[PDB]
Amino acid sequence: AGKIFAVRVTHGQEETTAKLIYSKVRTYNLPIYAILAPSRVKGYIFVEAPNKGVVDEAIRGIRHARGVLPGEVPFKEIEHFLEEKPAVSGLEPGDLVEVIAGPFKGQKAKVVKIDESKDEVVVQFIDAIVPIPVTIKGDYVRLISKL
Amino acid sequence: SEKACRHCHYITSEDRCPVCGSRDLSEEWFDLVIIVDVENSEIAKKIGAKVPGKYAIRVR
Ligand SMILES: [Zn+2]
Repeated sequence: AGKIFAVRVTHGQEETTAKLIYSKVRTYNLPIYAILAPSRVKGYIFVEAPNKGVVDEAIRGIRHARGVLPGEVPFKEIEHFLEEKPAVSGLEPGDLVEVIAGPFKGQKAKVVKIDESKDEVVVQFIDAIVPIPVTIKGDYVRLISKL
Repeated sequence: SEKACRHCHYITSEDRCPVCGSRDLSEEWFDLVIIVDVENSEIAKKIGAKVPGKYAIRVR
């Protein structure tokens, strides 16, 4: 387990910079354990290493890296970038859910179908006279009742 | 063109996943992780990466 350091990068250059650092790491056998460029973080990537000087070294000669924040990032503050599980996992036809964000917020619905490939759920609203299938993002629902 | 595997999340340019064998690859993916040292990495242990390389966290 290395420590987590934030590295400043040019906006739009997160993935490209991760990849150039990775190339240099491989060429010189630098003791960097991992690198993380969350699509929701713009202008910073994170580099897991034993200490800060190993990152300062690795980013030298890398055009779009602007420096390493001195204060390490606790591991808990990157964990929420690390969840591989679709938010729909566990939902089954017939389950009862609430929509919790977006236009249908507060409304309850019955699960018709999950698409874990796209992390979406197709639902029929409870109050609707005409039961039309609505597909919502997996993050916008919460399970109320299993069937 | 860089595709992520839906099954073990490795990134590959080719038409099957070189780590698990799956053909279920997506051009649609977010959050690039690169694991250099599987043994030393807390990132790798947390995501359960076993093989050094590129991974996507969210495969869509
Ligand atoms: Zn795979």
